[PDB]
Amino acid sequence: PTHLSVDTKFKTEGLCVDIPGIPKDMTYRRLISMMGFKMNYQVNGYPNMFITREEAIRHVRAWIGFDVEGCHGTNLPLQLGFSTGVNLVAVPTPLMYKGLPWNVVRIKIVQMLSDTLKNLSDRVVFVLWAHGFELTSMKYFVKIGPERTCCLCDRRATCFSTASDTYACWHHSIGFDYVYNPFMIDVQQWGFTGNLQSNHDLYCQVHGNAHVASCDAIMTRCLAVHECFVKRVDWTIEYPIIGDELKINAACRKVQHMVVKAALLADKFPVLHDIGNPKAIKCVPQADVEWKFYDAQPCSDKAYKIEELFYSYHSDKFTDGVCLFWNCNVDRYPANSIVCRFDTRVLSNLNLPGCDGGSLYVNKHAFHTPAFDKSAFVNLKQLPFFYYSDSPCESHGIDYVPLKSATCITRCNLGGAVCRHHANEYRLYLDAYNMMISAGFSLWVYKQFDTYNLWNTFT
Ligand SMILES: CNC(=O)c1cccc(C(=O)O)n1
Ligand SMILES: [Zn+2]
Ligand SMILES: [Zn+2]
Ligand SMILES: [Zn+2]
Repeated sequence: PTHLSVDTKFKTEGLCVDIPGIPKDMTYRRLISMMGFKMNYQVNGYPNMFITREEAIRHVRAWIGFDVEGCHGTNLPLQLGFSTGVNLVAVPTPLMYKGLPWNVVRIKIVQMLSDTLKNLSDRVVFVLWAHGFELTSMKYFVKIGPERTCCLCDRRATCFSTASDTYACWHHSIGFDYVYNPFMIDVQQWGFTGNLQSNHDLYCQVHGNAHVASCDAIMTRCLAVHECFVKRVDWTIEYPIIGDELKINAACRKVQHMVVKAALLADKFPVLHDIGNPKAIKCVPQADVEWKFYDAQPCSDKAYKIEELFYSYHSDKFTDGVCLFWNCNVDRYPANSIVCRFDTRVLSNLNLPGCDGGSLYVNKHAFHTPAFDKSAFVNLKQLPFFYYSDSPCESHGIDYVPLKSATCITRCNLGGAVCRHHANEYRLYLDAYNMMISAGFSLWVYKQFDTYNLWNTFT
């Protein structure tokens, strides 16, 4: 049990308005055949065009919602809609394109998928709410066969060209006309009552229904993300490294240690309340403070209510000292807080569109994150950049230009001239900090936080 058996039954009720007379008894084997594809009893890495929910979850970066609406069946034009927001009109002869024949439509499909997916995944997973026309339109832009590699590199092939008779991955497919060996999943097989809109609108108010194919494609992928990452959470699935994952994770650990250490030095809190990941470790192990932990897993649906986290009877006095919320998404932070909160609006290869304003942040594990909300930070202010260090000024062991900065809080800068070691550490810290901010993380702190209070820690 690794792939979806072609002999698995497929419920055809959702298909019978577009395909009247469709047999109630149907397998994937007969469905693929009805779509105009032949699998030839082939043991060459592609056992089924359709995949299991578990396989779809492992390949969430490949998800592309896809819907087809009858504009007017080989006689009428079709509107092809994708969760990228694109609508193409194919004639049989929110971006909306005029009607064109399939030979040109297929070139646009290959360009769109390659640009969307080259940095996300080695494949495409079409996420459907299958009614019939989308399945029968696939033969006009999809080719299947044995698993192949790119003609220009070692990656698996995702495109085919009829002009050159060659195969390419998403990076090398310019000029290619067929999508090759795509995967697909029909959400309608998961057991739902009622249509797409009624199921999507139960959990999301951010996507409307203009009645165009791309709106349905967006809602379909949204419902699939809600089912697989919001109401169901699996932090055991590992995802490949596709970008700056390791650097971002190291940067987050560096910034956390820096900020918490400086807040403890500047305001001398007797107690710190660490609210979040039940597996968290003291980020400033040498600090004098009474460190108290409170367990809260990442919220994937709505942000936690501070009344539930803190009230219903612990130190009990969360008002004493400082609260540390490092990626613990709450509705309204207390005024005595140090906060790291992921901004779901950020554009990156790690952050995928999510459900109800939220986003799916995929970095080693998949984390659906509730929508970023500026009102959560009304009791706090943005944490300004600063570098602090009490380590001795000594080079040990990279070219140099003297550093001049009001934000390098060191003994050497206090004395009037930043030493080489602290200039190197400052530049490294600034790089880690900028990496973390650009990845989507935002930092917030209690209003009394003032770096001017750090200078007297050098006496
Ligand atoms: C096996 N390859 C992958 O899982 C993958 C994922 C994202 C990007 C790329 C690439 O750009 O090659 N590859
Ligand atoms: Zn390639
Ligand atoms: Zn939605
Ligand atoms: Zn120094």
